[PDB]
Amino acid sequence: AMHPRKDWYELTRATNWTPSYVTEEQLFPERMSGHMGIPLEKWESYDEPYKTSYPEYVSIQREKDAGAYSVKAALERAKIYENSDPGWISTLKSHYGAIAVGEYAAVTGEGRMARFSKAPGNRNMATFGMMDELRHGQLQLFFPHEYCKKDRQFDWAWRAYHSNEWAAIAAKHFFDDIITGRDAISVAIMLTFSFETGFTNMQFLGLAADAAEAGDYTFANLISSIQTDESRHAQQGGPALQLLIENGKREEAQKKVDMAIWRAWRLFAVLTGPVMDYYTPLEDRSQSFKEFMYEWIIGQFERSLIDLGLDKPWYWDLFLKDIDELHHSYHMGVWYWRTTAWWNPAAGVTPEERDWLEEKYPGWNKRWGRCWDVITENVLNDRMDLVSPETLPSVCNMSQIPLVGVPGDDWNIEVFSLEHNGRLYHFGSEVDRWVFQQDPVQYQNHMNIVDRFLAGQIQPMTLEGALKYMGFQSIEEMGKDAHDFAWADKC
Amino acid sequence: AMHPRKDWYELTRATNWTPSYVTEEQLFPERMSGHMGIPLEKWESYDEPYKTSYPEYVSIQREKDAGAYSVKAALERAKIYENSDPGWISTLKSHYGAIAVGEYAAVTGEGRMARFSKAPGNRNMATFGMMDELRHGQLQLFFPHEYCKKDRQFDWAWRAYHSNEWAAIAAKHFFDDIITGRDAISVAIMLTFSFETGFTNMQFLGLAADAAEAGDYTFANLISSIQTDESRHAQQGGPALQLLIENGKREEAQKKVDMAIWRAWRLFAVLTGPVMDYYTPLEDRSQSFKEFMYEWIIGQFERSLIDLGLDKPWYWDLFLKDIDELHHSYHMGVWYWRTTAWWNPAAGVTPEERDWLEEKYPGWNKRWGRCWDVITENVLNDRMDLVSPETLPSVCNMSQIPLVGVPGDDWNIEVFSLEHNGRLYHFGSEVDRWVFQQDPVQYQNHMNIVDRFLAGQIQPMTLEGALKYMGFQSIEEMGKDAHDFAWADKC
Amino acid sequence: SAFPVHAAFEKDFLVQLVVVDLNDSMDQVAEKVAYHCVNRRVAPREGVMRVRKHRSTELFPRDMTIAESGLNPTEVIDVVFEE
Amino acid sequence: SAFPVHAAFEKDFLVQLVVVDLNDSMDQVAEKVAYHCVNRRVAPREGVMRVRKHRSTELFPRDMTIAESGLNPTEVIDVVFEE
Amino acid sequence: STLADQALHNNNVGPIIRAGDLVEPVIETAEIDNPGKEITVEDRRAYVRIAAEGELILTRKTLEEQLGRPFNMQELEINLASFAGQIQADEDQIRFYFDKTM
Amino acid sequence: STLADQALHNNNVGPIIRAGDLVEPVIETAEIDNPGKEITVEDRRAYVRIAAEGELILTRKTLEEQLGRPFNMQELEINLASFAGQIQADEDQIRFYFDKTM
Amino acid sequence: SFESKKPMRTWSHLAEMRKKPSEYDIVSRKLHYSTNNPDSPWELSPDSPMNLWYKQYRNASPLKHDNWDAFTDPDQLVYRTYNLMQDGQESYVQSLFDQFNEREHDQMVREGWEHTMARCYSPLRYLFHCLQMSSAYVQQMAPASTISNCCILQTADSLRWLTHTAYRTHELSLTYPDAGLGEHERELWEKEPGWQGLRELMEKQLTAFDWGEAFVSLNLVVKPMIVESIFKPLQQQAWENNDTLLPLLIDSQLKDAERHSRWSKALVKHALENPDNHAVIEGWIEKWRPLADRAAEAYLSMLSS
Amino acid sequence: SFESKKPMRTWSHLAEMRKKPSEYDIVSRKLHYSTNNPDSPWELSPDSPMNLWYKQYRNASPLKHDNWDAFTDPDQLVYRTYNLMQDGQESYVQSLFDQFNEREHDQMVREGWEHTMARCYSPLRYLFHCLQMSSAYVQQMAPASTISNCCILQTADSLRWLTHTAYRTHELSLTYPDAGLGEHERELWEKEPGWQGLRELMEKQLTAFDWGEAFVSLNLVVKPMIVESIFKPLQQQAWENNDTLLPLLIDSQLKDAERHSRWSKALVKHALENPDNHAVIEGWIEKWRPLADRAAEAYLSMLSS
Ligand SMILES: Cc1ccc(O)cc1
Ligand SMILES: Cc1ccc(O)cc1
Ligand SMILES: Cc1ccc(O)cc1
Ligand SMILES: Cc1ccc(O)cc1
Ligand SMILES: [Fe+3]
Ligand SMILES: [Fe+3]
Ligand SMILES: [Fe+3]
Ligand SMILES: [Fe+3]
Repeated sequence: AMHPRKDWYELTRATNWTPSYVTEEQLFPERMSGHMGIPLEKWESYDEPYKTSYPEYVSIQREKDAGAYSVKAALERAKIYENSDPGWISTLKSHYGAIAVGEYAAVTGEGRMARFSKAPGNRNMATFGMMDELRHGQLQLFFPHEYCKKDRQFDWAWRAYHSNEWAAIAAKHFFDDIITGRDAISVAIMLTFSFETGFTNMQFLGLAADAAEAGDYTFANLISSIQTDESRHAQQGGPALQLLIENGKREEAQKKVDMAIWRAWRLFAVLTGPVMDYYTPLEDRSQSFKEFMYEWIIGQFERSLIDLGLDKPWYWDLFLKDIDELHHSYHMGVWYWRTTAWWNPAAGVTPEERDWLEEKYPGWNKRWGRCWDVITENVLNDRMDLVSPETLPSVCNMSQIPLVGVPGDDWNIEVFSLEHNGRLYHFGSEVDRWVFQQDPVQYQNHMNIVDRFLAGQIQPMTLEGALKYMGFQSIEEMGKDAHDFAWADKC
Repeated sequence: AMHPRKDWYELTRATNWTPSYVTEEQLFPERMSGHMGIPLEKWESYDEPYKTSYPEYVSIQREKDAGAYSVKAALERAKIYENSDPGWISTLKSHYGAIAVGEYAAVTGEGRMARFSKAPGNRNMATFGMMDELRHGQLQLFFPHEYCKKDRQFDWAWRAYHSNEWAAIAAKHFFDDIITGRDAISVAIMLTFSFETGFTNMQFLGLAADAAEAGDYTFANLISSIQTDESRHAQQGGPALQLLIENGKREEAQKKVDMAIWRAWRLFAVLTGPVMDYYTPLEDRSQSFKEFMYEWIIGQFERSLIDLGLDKPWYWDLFLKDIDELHHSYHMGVWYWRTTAWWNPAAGVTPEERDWLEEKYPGWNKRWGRCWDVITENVLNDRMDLVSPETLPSVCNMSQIPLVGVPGDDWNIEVFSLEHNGRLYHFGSEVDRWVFQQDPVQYQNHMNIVDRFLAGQIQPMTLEGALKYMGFQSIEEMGKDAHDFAWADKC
Repeated sequence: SAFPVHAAFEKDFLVQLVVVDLNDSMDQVAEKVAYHCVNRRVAPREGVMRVRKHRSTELFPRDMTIAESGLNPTEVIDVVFEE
Repeated sequence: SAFPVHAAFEKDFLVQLVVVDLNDSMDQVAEKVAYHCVNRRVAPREGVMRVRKHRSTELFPRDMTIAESGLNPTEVIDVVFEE
Repeated sequence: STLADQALHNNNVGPIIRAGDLVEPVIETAEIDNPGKEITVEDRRAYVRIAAEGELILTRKTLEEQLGRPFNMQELEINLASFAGQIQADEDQIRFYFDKTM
Repeated sequence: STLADQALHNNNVGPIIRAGDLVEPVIETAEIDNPGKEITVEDRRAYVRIAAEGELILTRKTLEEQLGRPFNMQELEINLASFAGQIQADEDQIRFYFDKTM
Repeated sequence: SFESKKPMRTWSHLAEMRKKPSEYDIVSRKLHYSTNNPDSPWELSPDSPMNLWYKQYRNASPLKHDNWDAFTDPDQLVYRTYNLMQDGQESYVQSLFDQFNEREHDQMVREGWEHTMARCYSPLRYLFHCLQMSSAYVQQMAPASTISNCCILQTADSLRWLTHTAYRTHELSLTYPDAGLGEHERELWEKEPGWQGLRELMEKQLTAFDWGEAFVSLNLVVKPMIVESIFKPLQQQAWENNDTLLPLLIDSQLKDAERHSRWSKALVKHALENPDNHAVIEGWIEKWRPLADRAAEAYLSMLSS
Repeated sequence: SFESKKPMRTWSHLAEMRKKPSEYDIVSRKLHYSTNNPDSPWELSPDSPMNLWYKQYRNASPLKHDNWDAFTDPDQLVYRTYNLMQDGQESYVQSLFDQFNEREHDQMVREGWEHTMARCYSPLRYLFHCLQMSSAYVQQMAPASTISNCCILQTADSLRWLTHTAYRTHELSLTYPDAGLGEHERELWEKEPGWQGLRELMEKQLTAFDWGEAFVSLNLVVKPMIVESIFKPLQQQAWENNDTLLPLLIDSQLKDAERHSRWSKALVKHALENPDNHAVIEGWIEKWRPLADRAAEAYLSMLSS
């Protein structure tokens, strides 16, 4: 006979002890552990709600992978690359580039907890977490690898995080802030709770819905399998938060959640927003970006956050306004400066699409539509020089994404600036400035790409110079309109 | 360390012994064993070229199934049933109905060898063969089962072999003759060599090619996985044949191969022929039926048969002529009498399709085209009574398939009749008559469906009476034109 | 008096069961067979329909009956047009 | 004499880096910014372009130079049309 | 923000099951193991969002019966892509639930 | 029958690999392990027919290198949907071959 | 006139179940169409040789039930789940083989044990193959697919045991090359007195062609005897001779053996719904028990020598 | 000007290999972007706390090589193949647990063995968790992804051993409920002299933050000591006390242990391409060996009592 896990599980996490040969603080240094002075004994209350054990883990993960790879193998000849809308192909390129090596970085966040968390259950669940993120990094390198021979842009599944391309810098600045750059408890709160229970569902399940509509089952099956692991290891954050609250650290906990959610939001707005509302073919848009946000972030995540005893973020109303507006401007920017992306942005403004956008975002045509009108006119008149930039966008010193606002009939744009230690910083929102002010030592000497350009670090100081600095190794790699402006034939 | 299979394999088949308590003939009765008087000692030379061992088998078959089921699960929502051409859906219905329970019957053929073959290697490979056919029967019931809730015709995946429907009788008469109705050596030659190395490739790989073109990867993946098992257990026949030849039984061996190939041919002509050249949408026809025949039967199978030391069948030239002609008539018949099928035959005679048929079979329009002209005219003039039959077709006393010929400009039809034991039999070819004459005790008192109709076994003696006798339990189950004559809109 | 035969009609693609009468003339037999073929799969045409034993060269007389023909039930006949 | 500013043009969707000259008049600044906006993402229009510090109410005089303005490099300005 | 307020003020809990062989069985299980609760289902093709008010239980025994093959509770992880509510899980069942009522 | 005669008089041997992860590696392996033989490939999407004249060998060592992951010869059965020629197989390699020359 | 019916949630023969059909029900039940027509099991001449065989040895068996198809494997195994289970057990055994070989287990057995293995263990490949052949016969003759499926898996298990024995015979011969291991088993099976009761038993059992008698003699008489008189005594002998591998191996084989006994006992329970069947089954058990007992006694005498 | 290039058959960093890239190469190599910028490992302020940590404890390690990324796991394990391997080994162990429990193995051990297990075996969960924590630290600090991957799998293996120990501690307590099994291990780890050398060793090792020193002390000093002085002596003691399960269990754990030693030794070989590294590695081994030796001696004295 075998004894049920419930009977022996406690012994697997009975691993705290009282140090005698070094001090508790030497063993768990605050800068790495983030225990906020809460003594070892209090951490033994930590109780992970989504448990597993080693023999169950290897058996189940074996099954998960067999499925993912079997489906990929069975569909190699489904002509996805050849027959898919180019906007869908760009969605794949964007995803793998933005995600693959970041998953591998998350191994480090999990490792930080496995070594430095004072909670024994956390250290064990973080060990499975290390393994999960290893899986995710390896899957998301293996899957796009077969397309290298088709398209140099797929090289960026591996190359992106090794580059200074603007979006890769935005990704690294975020992940290095919430995953690899902070103590174990900060990781538990910012990565496992805020990012992994909050936002990743948008990219790994929301996008899976669009993938299924688009007929890309290899991809939909892959990312939904990945999320099954996320759903387990993300459950490390809640018990940490509850423990902090019980131990008089609610204010500190709340601030970390608020910071992480906002930082994640700005990144998802530039990555997932354009994909869901513009790149994905209209027929395959299961819901709009905003609709998915209301499902996943408001309906599910925010409700869970309240249930655990935290408060809605201070910036709630600003966040709601942003969901209506931000990604439309981010999309416009990514497309106008497409040559700096490693994917081919689709404009997504054919009349049929503009009607959809108007339905999903009343007033769209009188705002972003005004700029797209000018662009469309230029395209129809073959004035192609007017659809490519001759200067740099101004960039947020927090998110590393350009500073945008609402264009058109009710134009409104605001930059939030800050003098600090003899330097002038610029932020794309009140919250981004607030994030900086929460922890200036984390950020103060970081230089964004525009800062570097102005300081003489990018030579020559030209578009070509910047493109080389960003790591583009050939002309084919630079982004172009997904459809080579064929969409104009609809206008 | 583990010792390589080659070092211990011989002991797994060192299982012949000299009986002392019963006689060799009592232990291996000729009627069940078919050893043709060849003594036990000679059978120990039998050497299966495609070996496996129990631990390898369970491990590899576990992997095969994980793939088949994972793909099915991942593609449930691909809208195959909803979005596929109805001709493709009928192809699925035909396949599962004709095949699923026949696979399960093949377990019995393998079992007959596992018990009654005098060759120890054969008895072991037949044991894996029993397991393989169990797999195939279960897969091909499980897969269509989900469509029961969609369409009563999918019930026939299970029901067909329990019915007296004309095609089910043709299938059972064939399988009961080559699989379940003969001694172990006959099974080795007729089933594993002739049917399983010869013809099944047409239905499980040729059809898989069309399935892949049609975008049905669940099905293509399934049947190609099934064929990987076939490729192993079918290798029991060759060594049997070689042993018979070495032991002075070439003539007997050759006759069995000749009989089995012809019997298989007539069945595949009525099942696979219409599927490949008419039901499968034109855009998805990887090759024509004849082209697939020349690849699989002539180029591969017949060349292998010669290599093993057998001769081309006596009826070679007749067979080649049949490949050009037979399935076109079988298709016409199955379609005209569609109401007696459990699938919905597609006519497949739109002008674009007729051009393809003319290209693949020069002279088609002056032959079958002449009848399809009359039918098409009737459809375009709403004379629907003229597109449904008011009598029975005459049926072959061997194949159980109606008696056909070449229609149109160079009309030629021949029935091959035979008086035997006070009864008049009719055959659709010289070879079918020859098969009967090879072993009349196997066939002589069998009554085909028309024989039963004339003898008063089918009451009432009407179309409706026959349809009830054939096991149709509701009106929705009876076959109709796949497209509800929508193809006429192309004419 | 029912008399089943199997009949192949000229230019059709198959042989069918057709039940005729012991006392039917070959002219009537031909019409009963034609019913299941002409304007279904075979174009109508001018000419006189004749009956012969399957693959035979001799045509039965038009006025001859099934009884007078010597045909046995379930034997095969062709229905063809005069050359 | 190069003088980098970050400029938001009226009805555009973003703020851009525009390098002007220490001695440029606000009229010239506005033209250098307009270059990267009008007929690209912003419809051309009648009226006089003015420059103000970002979100400020006061407009710089048309003839005033960047040097005379007191602006610091990398500060944010808006370019707008007279109400 | 009316829209946002209404979206937040829900008490929906339950599994999000990815496309595959567990979708139908989990829906049926939710219905059977929570009698007198309305089960809601939102189909997004790649996943299905299954919910009840306040609490939703899935038992191993019921899921095994609806799936039609031997099943251990932990295997649900193969197809449990996300969930709404807090989770309490053991070898016999999984419970999705909220402590608060909004 | 000219067509039929020509189709029969071939000496083509080799594996038919079903669609999946073994297709490219087996083609490459056929090329490497049979130097000085022309390898022919017919792509039918659901399967690929790979052939050489008279004899075609696939070694476990080469296939493992071309596949890029640990591989035992018997595993080829997962993807070997059919084959032309007679077969001789062991833990180190598979040989497809004919005794006769047509 | 025909009636209009709507789609069923499952096969027509299962549509009347209260429960949702399991994987096992869907793929296992009512697959022998050869039982539909009593005059013609197979779709051939009613007096074809195989039709005559089935009419005599299946249809006319004194073991009778009006609904054999309702039989249910208590384990409800299908091909898929059998392979999952057995890949588990077989991976375990193969791991034992690997580890015990690394530790040179065979060198450490008691003096002379290799000779006992050569005489009493290695020729088991013959006995197990007889079980394999016999199981295949019950498969092909049984009157329900759910019964035949249990027999298929049992045929596979018999080959599993045969293969274990072959592997270990060869492996033992590597340490003890002068004991006749892998060389003399046919001679022992044919001529050694301790094997003759078993050989007579199996040769006679293999010629019991009535499906019911085949099932009873095989599964209710022979196989239980092998558990009691061969498997368990070998474990005891192994323990006394410092062979620690054999008992673990036999424990794995005994799991298969108990499974065969479970389905058999379930078939008996099904059969006994017909009161007439008790005397038939009891009669067959009484007929074969003496042969089984003599086989066991001869074997045990040999193992004790 | 830019140049036009065609698609590569693999990642740009692997395009120069002669061989076709393996699964391992594709998914494992050159993934630490944090080593690209020596002044700013992470994409933050160059003097952010974690940047200062990495600059000190990774970049400034006296263990130096100009191409750590070229390191290759000799086993070339990836996540997929690790799970295949370990599901195999872990299924085997779980089968052993099941079978030995069925046979009531624990009731048959020598008098008093449960007390030896309680004192010398069950508190191993603390030691194994220390190995798990320590392995995770080497993972996060190592300067190449191929090195970190070996550490991830080693962290997982440490938890595997911890879990074995937890399971068996609980299981043994069911037969011997009055030996303190599952109750007193923290007390023993903290206060029992035989555990104090190991505890001092691990507390000190866990505060060696230089990546190179962490690796050497853990994998070249501590872990080999555990094999020689804990694992193998426990097997010997088990044999003397009729515990036949523990030696088989430890044999499975030793497979993991040898794998950790294999990659470690391969890393040393890579590191030694730089002549300067021999003195650095040797210096660290000499520094930690005394602690490791005292830990072993204290443990062995306890096991012998
Ligand atoms: C980039 C990333 C990291 C972790 C994760 O769970 C998802 C995505
Ligand atoms: C019906 C059938 C039987 C055996 C086989 O291998 C394929 C099909
Ligand atoms: C699905 C599940 C089952 C058990 C458990 O502990 C966690 C999750
Ligand atoms: C593919 C293969 C390998 C070995 C063998 O024995 C048979 C087939
Ligand atoms: Fe992840
Ligand atoms: Fe994650
Ligand atoms: Fe089959
Ligand atoms: Fe087969």
